[PDB]
Amino acid sequence: LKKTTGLVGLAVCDTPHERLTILYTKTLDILKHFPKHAAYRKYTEQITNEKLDMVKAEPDVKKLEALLQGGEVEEVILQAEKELSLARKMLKWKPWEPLVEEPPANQWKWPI
Amino acid sequence: TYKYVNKKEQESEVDMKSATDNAARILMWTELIRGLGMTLSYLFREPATINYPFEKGPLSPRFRGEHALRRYPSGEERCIACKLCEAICPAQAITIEAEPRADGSRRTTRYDIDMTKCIYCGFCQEACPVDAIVEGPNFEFSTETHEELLYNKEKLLNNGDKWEAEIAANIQADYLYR
Amino acid sequence: TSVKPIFSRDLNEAKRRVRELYRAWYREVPNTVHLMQLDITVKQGRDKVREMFMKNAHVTDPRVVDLLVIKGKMELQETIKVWKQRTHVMRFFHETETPRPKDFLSKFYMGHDP
Amino acid sequence: MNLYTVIFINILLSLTLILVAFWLPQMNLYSEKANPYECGFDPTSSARLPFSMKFFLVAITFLLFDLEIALLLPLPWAIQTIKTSTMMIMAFILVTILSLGLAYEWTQKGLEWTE
Amino acid sequence: ASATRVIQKLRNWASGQDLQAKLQLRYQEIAKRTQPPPKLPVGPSHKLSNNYYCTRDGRREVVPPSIIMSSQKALVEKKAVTPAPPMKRWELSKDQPYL
Amino acid sequence: LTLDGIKDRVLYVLKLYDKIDPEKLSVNSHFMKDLGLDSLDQVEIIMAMEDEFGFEIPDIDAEKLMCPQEIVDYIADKK
Amino acid sequence: RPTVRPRSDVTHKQLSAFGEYVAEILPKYVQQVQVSCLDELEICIHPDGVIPTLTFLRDHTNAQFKSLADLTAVDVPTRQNRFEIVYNLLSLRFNSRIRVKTYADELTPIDSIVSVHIAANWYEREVWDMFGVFFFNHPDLRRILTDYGFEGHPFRKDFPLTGYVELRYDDEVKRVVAEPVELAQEFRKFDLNSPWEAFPAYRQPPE
Ligand code: SF4
Ligand code: SF4
Repeated sequence: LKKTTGLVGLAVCDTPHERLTILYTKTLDILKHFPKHAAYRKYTEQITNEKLDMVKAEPDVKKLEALLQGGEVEEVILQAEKELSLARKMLKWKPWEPLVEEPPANQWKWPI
Repeated sequence: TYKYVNKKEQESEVDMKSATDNAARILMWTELIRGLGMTLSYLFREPATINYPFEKGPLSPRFRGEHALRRYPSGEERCIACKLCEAICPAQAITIEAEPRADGSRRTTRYDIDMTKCIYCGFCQEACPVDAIVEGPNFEFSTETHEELLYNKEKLLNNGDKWEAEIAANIQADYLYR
Repeated sequence: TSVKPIFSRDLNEAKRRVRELYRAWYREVPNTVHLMQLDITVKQGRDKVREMFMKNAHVTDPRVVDLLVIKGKMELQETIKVWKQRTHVMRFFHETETPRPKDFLSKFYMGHDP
Repeated sequence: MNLYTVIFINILLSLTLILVAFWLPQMNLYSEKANPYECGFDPTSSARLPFSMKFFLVAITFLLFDLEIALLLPLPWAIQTIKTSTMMIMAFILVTILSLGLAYEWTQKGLEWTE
Repeated sequence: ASATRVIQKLRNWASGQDLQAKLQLRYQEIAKRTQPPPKLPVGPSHKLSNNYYCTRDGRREVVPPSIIMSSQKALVEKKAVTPAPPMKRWELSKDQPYL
Repeated sequence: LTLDGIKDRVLYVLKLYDKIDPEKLSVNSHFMKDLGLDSLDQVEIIMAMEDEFGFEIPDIDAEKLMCPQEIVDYIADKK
Repeated sequence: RPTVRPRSDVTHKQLSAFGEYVAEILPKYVQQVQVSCLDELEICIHPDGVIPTLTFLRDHTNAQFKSLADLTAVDVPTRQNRFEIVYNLLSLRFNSRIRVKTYADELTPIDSIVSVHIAANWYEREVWDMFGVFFFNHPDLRRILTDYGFEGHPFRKDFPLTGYVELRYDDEVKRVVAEPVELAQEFRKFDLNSPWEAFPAYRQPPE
């Protein structure tokens, strides 16, 4: 029903509920491979679960956008797939590990 | 708030009269004729050009022009060799070598201002505590050599003696703001 | 002791990169002299390239050798293009300035400089 | 003879003007002055390399349309003919097939500057 | 301003807009170049009393930045947070939406 | 594999190097030991061989190449 | 007090909470998190985690900092790693700004973030040109602001203000030639430091 997104290069992307649904479920499924103590896993599961809950709760596009507060629903879709890409990259990395190296003692001392 | 500059609200559909209007706009070059009329009106307006060397452009008493060293009404030089104008000079364009005079007064022996280095910012004249250095209204002082723009104390005092009838009036008109 | 390399584990592959860069400069000198209308000959330019490599040829740190190779590649790239001009490529020769003599008598005759 | 004299007078006038332009002022020629311009830098290329124009099909079509022009130009004497019906039909057919060729090229994107 | 009526009519018709009302040459409506002298006000902290500098010394209110976590000083269920609440969408202008 | 042609063209390059060989070369003469050269002169010789034979010698085998004899046998087993 | 700024403890608390959030999400790289009294959040990380930290901040759902405002370097030539590389990032979704710091020396390069933000191309070219900090995997890393044959990195603290060479036209060679610098004025340094301390809050403990 929406004619344009208003942002150049952002397609109209009809049936956004199914697309958001599959993106959020893929994000959850790839978050299941993270360690249980991973703070990224815990927080991203919280974010994805609450956004999936509100996308299942609200069937109207305008009211769903008002609830999500992430701009247009196409912006929300783009952010969801970028979060999925970040989840893959953070599975390839292992940021939950301890600090790789302490800095020197005067590295972050200002003023000198 | 915000507004759109090129987005249109709905459409005006297709109509024979609107189609004929658009066709006449395309074929008869109506916006081109309109631009022709606009520049024709500008042709029949009065130009804003002033006759330059006889009618000068308007200015203000705050105007920063050519530097000058002023004097008291007794004729004594105002400068007291305190060097804070060259301390504040952002281009380091001033050199203020100084020594006690024959009567023991604190005066300058070398006061050089490099006008090719100066950025004409007025920080010296707003820093001077005795209103000695000023930036008077002279701007038509272009020279044919680089050396003539390397002023010394004699040149600056000559400019102060030349332009005092105007500099004093400008400072009178301006000093309550500063 | 226990530093992080940037390209080369040790001096051997650093010297390999140096040789590759020197080959590239040696090949590019005739094209530079032909394209930019240089007064010099091909022999003079190749001798200048050898002189620059020799004046950098006393360092035994692999990271420093790699950084010198990188900067030489950048200089070679802007010489491959005509980003550098005749003035830029003739700045290597110092044709105008007189060199300061290396003897104590001359450095005593002029200036208070060591 | 008259037109010949006027042509030669104009040619001699242009030659006189450029000879005055070349022998009047003072010359000071050196290499950096007479180098090619290139916006204040040395040119990378020799300005004689291939240029690769993008409207080559339009140029060939211009050749064909110029010869169609040459065909169409004797019309002011053609309309003085005694038949005028075959003349009118022939002119209509010629203009129509020229327009059909232009329309076919436009449809096949010939005049679209393929990069 | 010194133009005939016929030329003014021609200019207005050719421009499509009234030009004598907003002509771009300044004649007399500008301020006089000689102005009466001003009397600029003094700001606050000219009070001669209850005006100690230590009570309005904003330059020395600056503190070093507070360390949240440190790899040296600290040597180290809850909800996910954001750097700020998400920005509310702009409203379309009412005087001229021009949409 | 035209061994004599490879050998005397390599010797032609070495003679027309204009830095070395005042009747001092041999087929088994070392560059660093006998000719008194270094790595930059050696890679100049290698580039001269490339410019004369029309094929590229990489750096991995040029650095183990030491004498005109290994030049001629390397060119032979390459061709 | 009409001469002192307001404080906004609410946004100070918000930035502190988000600093805790990022520091616990990325403990492998985050070395320090601080919030200034000007309400600016700085996260000082190990140089190995520049790519993961910048990717997390580019596209995390709660941390959309998709716009890179600034990428600069600060030469502090008294620490062991003398260059502090600073990224200023902007969040249009949450209307916030974050600052990410890492360190380098003259022989320790940092991975470029051109794959994350494309403005980092020219910004890292400027950092390399002005400080000599090399960047790994940078497409066409080269000088951007210095002269073509320029030697040295002029924004370093040990580089002179006037440089080492100057240009003049020479009529014998008909060129613009470079000479060792000789000033006719000799820029006068001013010792504008009061011998009395101005801010007791920053008084360092004695050695
Ligand atoms: S106007 Fe500014 S730059 Fe010029 S002499 Fe005064 S202080 Fe220096
Ligand atoms: S001109 Fe004024 S500020 Fe400068 S040294 Fe003299 S008294 Fe001081």
